Amino acid sequence: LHKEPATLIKAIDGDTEKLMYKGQPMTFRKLLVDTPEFNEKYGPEASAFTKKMVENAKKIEVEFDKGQRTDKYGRGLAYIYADGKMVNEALVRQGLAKVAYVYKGNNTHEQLLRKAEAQAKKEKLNIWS
Ligand SMILES: Cc1cn([C@H]2C[C@H](OP(=O)(O)O)[C@@H](COP(=O)(O)O)O2)c(=O)[nH]c1=O
Ligand SMILES: [Ca+2]
Repeated sequence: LHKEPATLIKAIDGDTEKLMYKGQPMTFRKLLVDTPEFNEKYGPEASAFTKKMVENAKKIEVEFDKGQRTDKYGRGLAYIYADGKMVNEALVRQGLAKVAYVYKGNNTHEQLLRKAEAQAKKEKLNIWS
C-alpha cells in the first residue's frame, strides 16, 4: 500500500474528516473501525481525539487498500495518517473505536488493529472500561 497526500478541510467526527485529495474535497471514512456516534457513550471523546490528532498534524496522508476506494455514499475509504501515525490504529489502541466492517480485499491492516484493540481491552481503556 502507499501513502498519498491530502490536507484537512474539516474534522467531522471519530469516523470521518473532510479532506482535500488530488485537489478535490471529499469525505473520508476510516477503514476497519467504528467509533461511537456523538450521542453514544465515548462518542464525544472519540471525535475530540480525532479532531486534535488531525488538526495538530503538519502532514495528513491517506492510504487506500486493495479493494473499493469509495463507499456507496461516495466517501473515500482509507487509512488516515497524522504525521505518519495511523489515526485508525490510534483510536482503537485508545479504546475509542472498535475493529469493524472488515471486508475481504480491504483489510490489509486488520491484524495490526486487532492487536491494538486487544491491548486497549486489556488496559480496560474507555469503551472497554
Ligand atoms: C467502513 C465502511 C463502511 N461502509 C458502509 C457500510 C455501512 O452501511 P449502512 O449505512 O447501510 O449501514 C456504513 C457504515 O458507516 P458509518 O459507520 O459511518 O455509518 O458504511 C462500507 O461500505 N465500507 C466500509 O469500509
Ligand atoms: Ca460510528
